[PDB]
Amino acid sequence: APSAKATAAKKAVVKGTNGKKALKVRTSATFRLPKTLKLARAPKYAVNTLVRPNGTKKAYVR
Amino acid sequence: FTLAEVKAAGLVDHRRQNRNQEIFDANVQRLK
Amino acid sequence: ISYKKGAASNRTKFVRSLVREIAGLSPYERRLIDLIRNTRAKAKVEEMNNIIAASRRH
Amino acid sequence: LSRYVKWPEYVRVQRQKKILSIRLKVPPTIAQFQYTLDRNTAAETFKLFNKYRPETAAEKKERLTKEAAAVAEGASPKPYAVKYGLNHVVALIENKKAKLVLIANDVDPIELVVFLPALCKKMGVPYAIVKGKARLGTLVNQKTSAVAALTEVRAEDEAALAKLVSTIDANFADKYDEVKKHWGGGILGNKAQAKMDKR
Amino acid sequence: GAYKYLEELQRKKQSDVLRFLQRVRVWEYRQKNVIHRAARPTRPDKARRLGYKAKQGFVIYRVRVRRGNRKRRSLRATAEERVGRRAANLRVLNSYWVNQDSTYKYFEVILVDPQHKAIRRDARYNWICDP
Amino acid sequence: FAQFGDLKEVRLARNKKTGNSRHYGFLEFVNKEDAMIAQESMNNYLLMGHLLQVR
Amino acid sequence: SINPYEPLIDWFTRHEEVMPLTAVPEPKRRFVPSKNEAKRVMKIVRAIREGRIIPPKKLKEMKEKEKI
Amino acid sequence: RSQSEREEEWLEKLYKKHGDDYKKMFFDKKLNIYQQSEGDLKRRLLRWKKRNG
Amino acid sequence: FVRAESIVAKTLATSREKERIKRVSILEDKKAKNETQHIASGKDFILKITE
RNA sequence: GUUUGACCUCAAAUCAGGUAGGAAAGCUCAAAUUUGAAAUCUGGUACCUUCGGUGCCCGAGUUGUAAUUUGGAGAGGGCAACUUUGGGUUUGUAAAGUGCCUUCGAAGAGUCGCUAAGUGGGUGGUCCAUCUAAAGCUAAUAGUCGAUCCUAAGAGAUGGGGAAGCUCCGUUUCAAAGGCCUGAUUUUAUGCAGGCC
RNA sequence: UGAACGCACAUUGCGCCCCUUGGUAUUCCAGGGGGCAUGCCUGUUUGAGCGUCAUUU
Repeated sequence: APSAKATAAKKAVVKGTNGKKALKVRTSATFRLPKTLKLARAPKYAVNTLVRPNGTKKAYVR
Repeated sequence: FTLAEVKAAGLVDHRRQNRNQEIFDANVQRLK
Repeated sequence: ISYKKGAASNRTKFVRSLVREIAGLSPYERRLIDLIRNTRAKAKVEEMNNIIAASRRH
Repeated sequence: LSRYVKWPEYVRVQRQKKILSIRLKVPPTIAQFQYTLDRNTAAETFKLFNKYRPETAAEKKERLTKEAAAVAEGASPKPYAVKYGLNHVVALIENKKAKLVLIANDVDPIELVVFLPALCKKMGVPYAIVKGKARLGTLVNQKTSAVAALTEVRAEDEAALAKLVSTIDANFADKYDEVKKHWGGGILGNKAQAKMDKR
Repeated sequence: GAYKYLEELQRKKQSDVLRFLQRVRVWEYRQKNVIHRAARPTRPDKARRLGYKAKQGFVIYRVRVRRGNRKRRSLRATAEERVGRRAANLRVLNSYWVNQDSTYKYFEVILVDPQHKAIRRDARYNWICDP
Repeated sequence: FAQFGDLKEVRLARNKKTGNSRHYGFLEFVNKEDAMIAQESMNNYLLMGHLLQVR
Repeated sequence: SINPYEPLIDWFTRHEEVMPLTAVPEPKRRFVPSKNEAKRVMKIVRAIREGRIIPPKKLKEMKEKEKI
Repeated sequence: RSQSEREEEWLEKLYKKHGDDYKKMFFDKKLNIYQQSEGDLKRRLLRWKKRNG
Repeated sequence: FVRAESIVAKTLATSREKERIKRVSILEDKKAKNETQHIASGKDFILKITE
């Protein structure tokens, strides 16, 4: 039984009091592709009608 | 001309060697 | 003659032996070492014997 | 159902490799890279190595332009910096010029650095496996650097480098030289240790 | 230099280090696509020997091809041809062997981009830009 | 060293003619197994340019 | 009867090398100031003399005269 | 093939400090910044003297 | 957790500051009693710093 | 420090610029540190004398981009009172060449033959002869009637896999497969936080 | 129209984005102009991952 604070002191000397982790419990059921910035393009350089049997259009405009 | 032939002439095939004296002398004279 | 048959450099042998000591042994070489303790083939067995002798003392 | 859709394939493979890293029985040459410097020794090593950080492109250009402007109108000591680059440091080690060599432990083609601890020990060059290849690049002004080295040091820091070498010899070399040559990675999980070690 | 050590180490493919690395890497490869892009060469020394430069316009693709002469021709040729068909804007420079299974052989193919100015403006490599 | 456990005695070597550290000392823990932990974590500590020697 | 996980034996690295691997002579560029930097400095000098590069003093002068 | 201005100034300084003593110009740490052999110093100084007088 | 270096640094710096204060106090005591014979300086200087 | 930040891998954009479909002569890399200084390069931008140049800036790159070297060797030094010089005006103690002296002096592996070697190896000759592989370049009359819309049996892209390939299988499959809502503007000070299917 | 490129096509069918013009016109309708295929490369910007790390003066 090497006390209880001796183990903590050894861990702090060796590891350095940066162990604990922060994570979120409610995760998403399905992973989707995240939305990212979609920039716009910025280029560098640039009456009654009928069809007649002879292939033309005839329009009666009253 | 072998490297020895060119060197003996005062200044070309690197694969050929010199083993005959008459041919070496003839080539040296030809270079000169 | 050509350089390709000159000799083995000190650095070259050093590198080869260091890689030999680091990489380990292939399974058939482990089998050969086990057999020995209990032209290609001659060279391989001589290499194994050299490894054994170097592992013993030096 | 099919809940696997909560992880993309790359995340799943990325974690499967992590599991395989600790479950597989790794050979000693690859196992030695899990033994790195502790917090204090690593923090003290990067205090010396951060004082010899090479000049960036902008600083070097400014220094050269000042000299050029001085010349255009009308005897220096040798510089000191940390040596990097794999081939350069390897050439330094086998010439016995490096005083201390830091080797990163997370080189993705691990075979690029597997021979380095052995070469450093064989050639009598102090070495240390330092956790983080991105941290060695900060003192090099690169994103990553596989290795770093100290060949020459300013006379003010000569004692500090010797003390650091002795500290690494006591903390890293003499401490791990027996377990360095043992196969690692035989960690047993709870569901497996419960049924094998107990039974 | 460090490339001599890598070349001497890669000559022992059944040693503990390489056998372990290949066992892990072949499983990792089998999880990716048949033809995928490598971030960087797995054997940089072999890439340097075969003519690879760490500059813009040099690409590496990993490809796996099934083995055997039965069907219920070289494997390297098929691998290189599939890689070249995938990247039709590049020329297949070379390729080398990285891994193999009882089912697949794995190759890494070095390609060059002819349209990149880093390849067009240097005389040592602009020969491949000719049609 | 009180963070590694309860202490019972802490003494430091000094010069008699002038009070000045002799750079070594002794100290005793109430728990014997606390001394082992205090020794394993500070036996090669690089502090202020010194390699602490705890045994 | 064969251990597949036997500890590594350092039969080669246990003997320290006393002296370097090769006897290549030391180049003269490691003892004298840099030559590449000398050429680069002279190139910058030539660019300054042609007015292509404004010297840092003149640049410092131009940024204290407009931004008002 | 003519020398440059900076080389001429360097040879000026060498000649004015040592004269024709090439062994001292070889071992001078302030004027022979790029440590150069006695032969190179002699050749360049002879060219400078021939051009000037 | 309190690291050893923090404690050592605090002790060293506070020891330096304490000696500074003791020196200043002894000098002011010497000047107050008009015993300015073996003191470094007896003048009350003021330094004005301006950009 | 339950914080903050470096990298690594993998993604997306009608992102910037590109690319594919179809019909008689010899030489160059890799392999040995520029370490007294990544000396190297794409791109954006502004001017210019525009198949390009310069300045500035963001990046690539040390897990290696330049200079030097390729057995015909080659390299680092030293000595000749040795020889030579680019670009549309040259110049930098810059780049080379010849002779002699001195110190050094790498060499392509799932490859040769299941799987190697370094006075090694390949091929020939009745011990000798000859070359230097496993890298590369190189000339000679309709809003109102129907279609248009919807899905039916089925066919068939994408994801993925096979095949030398023309192409084939498989139809929701170990795919990052897309829409919507809320909020004093988001607590070390104005770089998006949370939620639903 | 065709390798044929917004999606389809045995239809001469169905969409989306930006700018601009005209009719009662901030909402409606129409006209005009310019864009929206895939694989790959280099770069830019925006991201995901308890993948590796560091994190007390």
